[PDB]
Amino acid sequence: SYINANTIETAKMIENMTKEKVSNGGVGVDVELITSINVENDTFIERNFTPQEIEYCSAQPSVQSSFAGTWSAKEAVFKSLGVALKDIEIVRVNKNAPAVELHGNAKKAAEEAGVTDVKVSISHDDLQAVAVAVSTK
Amino acid sequence: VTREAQIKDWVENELEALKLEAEEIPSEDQNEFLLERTREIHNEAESQ
Repeated sequence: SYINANTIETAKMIENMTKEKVSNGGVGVDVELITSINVENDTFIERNFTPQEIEYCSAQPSVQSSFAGTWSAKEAVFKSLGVALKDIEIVRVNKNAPAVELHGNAKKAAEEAGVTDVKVSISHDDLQAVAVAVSTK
Repeated sequence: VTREAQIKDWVENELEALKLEAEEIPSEDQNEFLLERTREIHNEAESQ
């Protein structure tokens, strides 16, 4: 009743983010309120999101929750690098860990920063999407 | 929209501080602490 799936996912994300689990790496945390993303605003969505992210997000039950997820995931990855978010791309298969892929400026800005790998966890519900990105050198 | 950004900031600042709180909690009760305190932060975001 009191501890729903979202609380368990976000707890696990903070537990794995703690120093003793993963330390010596760029850690970015980003949260986005889902109400702060207009999906009808095609100028923002097409500016910041790849066509395969939009295809995945639009297929989900709450489009606005899954857009905020992916948005928080981009902003988390960008904070982990610490240097246009569409460059950062999140592939997300259902009940499978999303993977991060840097294409243009982000890939080159990761090469100067000596960033080998970038992983991300994402939890989203009717209020807030939380994302935690860990970058191994 | 201005206030919803300030609430987003406030949630990062509580979720980053809940890491430092959970560091001192020994690693067997850490899950139970994070569960009770994440749920509280969700409520206080939703309220704001």
